[PDB]
This record gives sequence, structure tokens and C-alpha cells, in this order.
Amino acid sequence: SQIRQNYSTDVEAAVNSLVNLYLQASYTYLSLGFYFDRDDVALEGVSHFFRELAEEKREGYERLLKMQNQRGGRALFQDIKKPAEDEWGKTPDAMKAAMALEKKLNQALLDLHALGSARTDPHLCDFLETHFLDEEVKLIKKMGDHLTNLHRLGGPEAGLGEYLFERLTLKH
Amino acid sequence: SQIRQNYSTDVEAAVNSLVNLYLQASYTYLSLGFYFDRDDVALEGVSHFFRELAEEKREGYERLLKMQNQRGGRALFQDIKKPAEDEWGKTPDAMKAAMALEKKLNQALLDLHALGSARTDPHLCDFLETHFLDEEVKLIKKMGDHLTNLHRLGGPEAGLGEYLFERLTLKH
Amino acid sequence: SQIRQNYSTDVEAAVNSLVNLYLQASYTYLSLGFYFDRDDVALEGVSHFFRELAEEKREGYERLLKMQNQRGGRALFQDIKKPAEDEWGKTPDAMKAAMALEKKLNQALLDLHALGSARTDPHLCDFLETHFLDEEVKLIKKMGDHLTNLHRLGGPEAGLGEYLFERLTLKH
Amino acid sequence: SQIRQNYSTDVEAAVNSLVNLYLQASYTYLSLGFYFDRDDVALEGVSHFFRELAEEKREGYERLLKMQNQRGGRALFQDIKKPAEDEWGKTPDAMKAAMALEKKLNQALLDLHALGSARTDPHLCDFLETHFLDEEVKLIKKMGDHLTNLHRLGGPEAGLGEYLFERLTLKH
Ligand SMILES: [Fe+3]
Ligand SMILES: [Fe+3]
Ligand SMILES: [Fe+3]
Ligand SMILES: [Fe+3]
Ligand SMILES: [Fe+3]
Ligand SMILES: [Fe+3]
Ligand SMILES: [Fe+3]
Ligand SMILES: [Fe+3]
Ligand SMILES: [Fe+3]
Ligand SMILES: [Fe+3]
Ligand SMILES: [Fe+3]
Ligand SMILES: [Fe+3]
Ligand SMILES: [Fe+3]
Ligand SMILES: [Fe+3]
Ligand SMILES: [Fe+3]
Ligand SMILES: [Fe+3]
Ligand SMILES: [Fe+3]
Ligand SMILES: [Fe+3]
Ligand SMILES: [Fe+3]
Ligand SMILES: [Fe+3]
Ligand SMILES: [Fe+3]
Ligand SMILES: [Fe+3]
Ligand SMILES: [Fe+3]
Ligand SMILES: [Fe+3]
Ligand SMILES: [Fe+3]
Ligand SMILES: [Fe+3]
Ligand SMILES: [Fe+3]
Ligand SMILES: [Fe+3]
Ligand SMILES: [Fe+3]
Ligand SMILES: [Fe+3]
Ligand SMILES: [Fe+3]
Ligand SMILES: [Fe+3]
Ligand SMILES: [Fe+3]
Ligand SMILES: [Fe+3]
Ligand SMILES: [Fe+3]
Ligand SMILES: [Fe+3]
Ligand SMILES: [Fe+3]
Ligand SMILES: [Fe+3]
Ligand SMILES: [Fe+3]
Ligand SMILES: [Fe+3]
Ligand SMILES: [Fe+3]
Ligand SMILES: [Fe+3]
Ligand SMILES: [Fe+3]
Ligand SMILES: [Fe+3]
Ligand SMILES: [Fe+3]
Ligand SMILES: [Fe+3]
Ligand SMILES: [Fe+3]
Ligand SMILES: [Fe+3]
Ligand SMILES: [Fe+3]
Ligand SMILES: [Fe+3]
Ligand SMILES: [Fe+3]
Ligand SMILES: [Fe+3]
Ligand SMILES: [Fe+3]
Ligand SMILES: [Fe+3]
Ligand SMILES: [O]
Ligand SMILES: [O]
Ligand SMILES: [O]
Ligand SMILES: [O]
Ligand SMILES: [O]
Ligand SMILES: [O]
Ligand SMILES: [O]
Ligand SMILES: [O]
Ligand SMILES: [O]
Ligand SMILES: [O]
Ligand SMILES: [O]
Ligand SMILES: [O]
Ligand SMILES: [O]
Ligand SMILES: [O]
Ligand SMILES: [O]
Ligand SMILES: [O]
Repeated sequence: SQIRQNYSTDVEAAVNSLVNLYLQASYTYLSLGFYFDRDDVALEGVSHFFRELAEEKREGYERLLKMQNQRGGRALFQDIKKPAEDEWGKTPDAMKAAMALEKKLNQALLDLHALGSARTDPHLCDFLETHFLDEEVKLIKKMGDHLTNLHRLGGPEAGLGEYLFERLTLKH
Repeated sequence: SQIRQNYSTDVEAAVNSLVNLYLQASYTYLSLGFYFDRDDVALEGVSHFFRELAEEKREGYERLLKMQNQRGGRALFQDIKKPAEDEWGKTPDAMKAAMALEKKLNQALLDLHALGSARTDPHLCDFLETHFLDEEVKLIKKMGDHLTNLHRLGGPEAGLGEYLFERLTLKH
Repeated sequence: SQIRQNYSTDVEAAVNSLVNLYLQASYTYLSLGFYFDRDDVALEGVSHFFRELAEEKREGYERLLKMQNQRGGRALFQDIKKPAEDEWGKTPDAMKAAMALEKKLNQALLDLHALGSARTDPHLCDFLETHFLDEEVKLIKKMGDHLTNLHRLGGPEAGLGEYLFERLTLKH
Repeated sequence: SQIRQNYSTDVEAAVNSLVNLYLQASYTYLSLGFYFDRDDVALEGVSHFFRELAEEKREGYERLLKMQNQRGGRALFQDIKKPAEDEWGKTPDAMKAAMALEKKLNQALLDLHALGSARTDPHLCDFLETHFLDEEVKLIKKMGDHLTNLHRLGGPEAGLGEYLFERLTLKH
């Protein structure tokens, strides 16, 4: 590669691996998104919330593939694993799955930052910090707040709570 | 002081003391404000309500310091006492703490008015009446109304009530 | 905490401690600000300079408290220490106190960066670098330039120099 | 008088007396104003400063005469005493005369407030507080600040200082 400089084979492969993880998370969010528009679930605000996240994850993998080209790495694609569940249950369940998925992406991001730091690759480190890290922290905080409000709305009165949350917090 | 006229040493010191009280109330409101944005509390409308009050209290101390300069008093600063609690509980609790804090400021304002009246200082009296007294009365009334609506929303159904109040009364 | 990830207890406490330092610096700037509007000092441009800095420091503590919530730390408030002097002397003196105060904040910022670097927390490191470090360096440079111009205006002709500096350099 | 209510003969006469004092202060400011435009003094910014004050004093006496009509008092005019000096010296001297004149008006205002308070006439008290008291305090503060800056510009270098003050502080 005529352009490749300070770009380790380890980062390259771990970037490809993070790309597969983003593709998979996107796929998960697509499934959550359509799930909540089923006639027998019908929570459009929740559907929208998840569709948006599918879309932000695709931007993630796209930005990771562009950066691969820019550093002169070579993208390598693997199969994308189907989402972990076929039905997602109620809003609090789905939001807890989404939380767990974002924590795993965040950990993979922190892991890739540590690797790049170890291979003294400050371009890769700051690319991750300016385009991925701050955004994860903001999104996880939002999901925590959502979970707190779903819980304050739970207990016996749960169906009503789910309706109110979708109507008064989520965007439709 | 070349400008000082009809400005008693007692008013001067009591103004400095009221400044410390406003600084402390601001500090309290800052703490309430961030408290309600914790991921495990997550009531943005309540957070905003308290952040706004932190800000109005700062204007209070600023207006009191300007008036000190204008009369030719000398400001004297003391340490600012940390807020009285580290956790503020639920919306009704916090609103009751806020009520109690505004009553204490109002009493200190009325006390300073009586002192200025006693020292025949009509500039100070009307400064307090045009910039502080009317505003306290309006704010305490609002807090009373909030407390009435939180109570009408309380009982067994309390979590839901707190959610509705934050969503349908408070500004976000 | 449902959201807390890669956020050490040490950073958390040192953030709370940096918050107290910003609150205190704000307080110092408030005192400088009113001091320079005393009828017997009367340097409005210097007053304005310090009032602005009080305001930028408050933004600092506010941004630090928001980041605490976002990472899922818990804010803890302590008393705020009164400013170190009651009278600030002439413009060069005050500007030298302000310089010394900014160096201490900068050192505390660098100290917190080193700690976060030691605990491999790149979110915290870059938060500090993008919102605090560059701004300190710019502000200290400005204060150095001010001190150089106050000195070039000093010597026997000092009163006149102070007047000219306030009128021709500072904003009013 | 068909309209007169709660309006004591004492207030009435003291209002007429305060009118004479405002007429006299206006007259003083007229004299200061033209003095500073003499070819051999030639400080246009100082001239303007005093002309403006002549004008604000006339508004004072006009507002006092209107209030006399409104309460159903009867205006009584006396001769207006010529200003106390024919030459006003240098800017600091004139500004000190102006300071002394504003303190005497302020004392007469406070005296009339006390009298109205003694005769339980709250209309007269608040008329004075909303249209006269706050304005005196602001003006005396400004004059103090001017005197501080003239002094910081004084000593051996006095002619230059006077020039700079007129050019860089006063409006022209
Ligand atoms: Fe639909
Ligand atoms: Fe849809
Ligand atoms: Fe979108
Ligand atoms: Fe869309
Ligand atoms: Fe879209
Ligand atoms: Fe993004
Ligand atoms: Fe988007
Ligand atoms: Fe986007
Ligand atoms: Fe987009
Ligand atoms: Fe391109
Ligand atoms: Fe299943
Ligand atoms: Fe970095
Ligand atoms: Fe974005
Ligand atoms: Fe929030
Ligand atoms: Fe907020
Ligand atoms: Fe506001
Ligand atoms: Fe706001
Ligand atoms: Fe604001
Ligand atoms: Fe206010
Ligand atoms: Fe406000
Ligand atoms: Fe306001
Ligand atoms: Fe405001
Ligand atoms: Fe001012
Ligand atoms: Fe406690
Ligand atoms: Fe009053
Ligand atoms: Fe009044
Ligand atoms: Fe207001
Ligand atoms: Fe001023
Ligand atoms: Fe000012
Ligand atoms: Fe500003
Ligand atoms: Fe400003
Ligand atoms: Fe401002
Ligand atoms: Fe800033
Ligand atoms: Fe600013
Ligand atoms: Fe700013
Ligand atoms: Fe600002
Ligand atoms: Fe926020
Ligand atoms: Fe001292
Ligand atoms: Fe860094
Ligand atoms: Fe960086
Ligand atoms: Fe900025
Ligand atoms: Fe002229
Ligand atoms: Fe003229
Ligand atoms: Fe005019
Ligand atoms: Fe004019
Ligand atoms: Fe005019
Ligand atoms: Fe007026
Ligand atoms: Fe005018
Ligand atoms: Fe006017
Ligand atoms: Fe006018
Ligand atoms: Fe009329
Ligand atoms: Fe003479
Ligand atoms: Fe009154
Ligand atoms: Fe006016
Ligand atoms: O939809
Ligand atoms: O979207
Ligand atoms: O996006
Ligand atoms: O984004
Ligand atoms: O927020
Ligand atoms: O605000
Ligand atoms: O405000
Ligand atoms: O206000
Ligand atoms: O000011
Ligand atoms: O400002
Ligand atoms: O700011
Ligand atoms: O800033
Ligand atoms: O003039
Ligand atoms: O004027
Ligand atoms: O005026
Ligand atoms: O005025």
C-alpha cells in the first residue's frame, strides 16, 4: 500500500471486526424497529426510536470503512449474525437489550482505543474519540433515563405506563 | 466614601449578609438542578425548574452587590455553605425544600426592609420592594400550586403522578 | 449505576474536587468584578473583564457537573471558600492574582488529565482537552499580554497608565 | 380645592421650596455648561455633561409642578439665586461643586420624603422614590467615579489628564 503509514495490521483487523459488530447492531435495531410496528404491539414512538438507532449504527460502520480506506487498510467482510431474539417483549425489555448492546459496542470501542494507544496510533485514537466515544456516552445516558422513566411507570399499571411513555417521551 | 449618604453601617452589613444567603440559595438550586438529571432520577422538567431558580438567585446577589457599590457600601464575602442535603428524594420533597428556602429568603427580605424603614432609608426600602418582594410572592405562590398538584397526583399512584407532573406542568 | 462504564471512583472524586475549585474561582472573579466598580476604584473595563471570567468559570463547573451525570458519577458539594483578599489593589495586582488563579486551575486540569490517562479513560481525557485545556492556554496568554502592557505603562506615571489601559485595551 | 385629599399644607410648601431648589440647580448647571465652552477653557465633553444635567434638573422642577397641580396644591414662585461662582476652575473643581450640589438636592429629597412619611402621604412618598431617589443615587455614583478618574489622572501631569478624561470618558 502506497499510502499506509503507522497503521498496524492489528488495528486493521480490529477495525474490520468492529465493522462486523456495527453491522450486527444495525441489524438488531432494524428488527426492534419493525417489531414495535406490528399490529399487535403498535408503539410507533418506540419503533421510531429503534429505526433511528439502526440508522446511526450504519453511519458508524460507514465511517469505519471510510477510515479503513483512508489509512490504506483493506476491508474484510464476514457474515452478519441474525439478532439475538425474534420477539422483543415490552418497551422496558427492548430498552434493556438496547442498553446491553450499546455497552458492548462501547467496550469494543474502548478496547480498540487501548490497542491503538498501545501501537502509538494517535490518528486512530482521536478518530474514535471525536466520532464514537462521546456519542456512546450520550446515548447510554439517554437509555438510562428512559429505563428510569419506564420503571417509575411500571408496577401494576404497566400497560398504561407503556402507552404514556410512548406518547409523552418518545418522538412520533 | 465620597458618595455615601443616608446609608447606615447596619444596612450595609445586613446587605452583605443577604448576599451570602442568596449565594447559598443559588448553590442549593444548582445541587437540585443536577440531582434531577441523574440517570437514576431523570426528570428533566424538574431539573430545568431548579436550574432556572439557581439563575434567578444569582441575579439577586448580583443586583444586591451592584446596589452596595451604588450606595457606596463595601461588599464583604464569607464562605458559602454547602447545600443541606446530598440527595433530594422525589419531586414533592424537593419542592418542599425549595418552598422552605424561599420563605427564609422572603423573611430575610422583610427583615431587611424593616431595618431600612427603621433607619429611614427609603431608597433601600423601595429597591427591595421593586426588585425582590413582588417576585418572592409570585414564586412562593407558584410553588404552592405545584405542591397542590403533586399532592392531587400522590397516594398509591405516585410514580405515575411524578411522571405526569414533569411532562404536563413543567417546561422541557 | 446502570450507565457507569470505565468511570473510576478516583476520577469521580477528582471531578467533584475540580468542581469545588471552579466554584471558588468563579467566587473570586465575582469579588474582583464588584471591587473594580467601587466608586473609589471606578475602572469599568477591568470590572467587565473580571465579571466575564466569573461567568466563564460557572460554565466550567456546569459542564463538569453535566459530564458527571453523563458518566453516571454522583456530584458531591463542599463549602465554597471565600476569596483570598477583600481588596485587590491596582489593575496589575489583580491581574497577577488572576494569572496565579488560572495557573492553579490549569495544573488541576493537567493533573486530572494524567489521572484519567492513568486509568485509561479516553472519554474524560478528550473531554478535558476539547473543553478546558485549549481555553486555559488562550486565557493565560491574554493575561500575560495584559501584564506586559500594564508594566510598559507603569513606573512613575502609573495612575495615567491604568486609566489608558482600561480605556484603550479593555472592553466597556 | 375640589380635588385636594390627604395633601398637607406643609408638603405643599415644601414642594414649592424644592421647586426653587431645582430651578437654582438647573441655573448652576447652565453656568457650568457655558463656562466649559469658553474659548479659554474649551472642554466640550465637560460642557455637554453639564448641559445635560441642566436639562435633567428642569425635568425635575417640571415634574414637581405637575404633581403640585395633580394633588391640587398651588405653585408659588420665588426669585432664583444666581450660581455660587462665576468661574468654575478645572474639571475636578467643577465636578466637586456638582457633587456637593447633588448631595444637597438628595438631602432635600430625603427630607421631603420624611415629612411626607410623617404626614402619612404615601402618594408623595412613592412619587419621590420612583422619579427622584433612584436617579440621584445613580448620578452621585457616576460623579464619584468621575472624581476617582480625575484624581488618578491628576498630580503633576494635570493638564494632559484633563484632556484625556474629556476625550476618553465624556461624551462629545
Ligand atoms: Fe405504524
Ligand atoms: Fe413506523
Ligand atoms: Fe434520522
Ligand atoms: Fe427519520
Ligand atoms: Fe432516516
Ligand atoms: Fe453518530
Ligand atoms: Fe440519525
Ligand atoms: Fe448521525
Ligand atoms: Fe443521518
Ligand atoms: Fe471520500
Ligand atoms: Fe423467541
Ligand atoms: Fe486521545
Ligand atoms: Fe452525529
Ligand atoms: Fe437530561
Ligand atoms: Fe438538563
Ligand atoms: Fe433563564
Ligand atoms: Fe434556560
Ligand atoms: Fe440561562
Ligand atoms: Fe428576579
Ligand atoms: Fe431567569
Ligand atoms: Fe430574571
Ligand atoms: Fe436571566
Ligand atoms: Fe453599572
Ligand atoms: Fe443524605
Ligand atoms: Fe416602601
Ligand atoms: Fe414604595
Ligand atoms: Fe425579573
Ligand atoms: Fe460602573
Ligand atoms: Fe459594571
Ligand atoms: Fe458573557
Ligand atoms: Fe456581558
Ligand atoms: Fe453575561
Ligand atoms: Fe469556556
Ligand atoms: Fe462568556
Ligand atoms: Fe463561554
Ligand atoms: Fe456564556
Ligand atoms: Fe442534557
Ligand atoms: Fe485585606
Ligand atoms: Fe487526549
Ligand atoms: Fe485527543
Ligand atoms: Fe467557549
Ligand atoms: Fe464648543
Ligand atoms: Fe457645546
Ligand atoms: Fe438630553
Ligand atoms: Fe443633547
Ligand atoms: Fe436636550
Ligand atoms: Fe430624571
Ligand atoms: Fe436628559
Ligand atoms: Fe430625562
Ligand atoms: Fe429629556
Ligand atoms: Fe397633563
Ligand atoms: Fe469668582
Ligand atoms: Fe415608600
Ligand atoms: Fe429618566
Ligand atoms: O409507521
Ligand atoms: O431518520
Ligand atoms: O444520523
Ligand atoms: O450521528
Ligand atoms: O439535560
Ligand atoms: O435560563
Ligand atoms: O432571569
Ligand atoms: O427576574
Ligand atoms: O457598571
Ligand atoms: O456576559
Ligand atoms: O460564555
Ligand atoms: O467559553
Ligand atoms: O459646542
Ligand atoms: O439633550
Ligand atoms: O431627560
Ligand atoms: O431623567
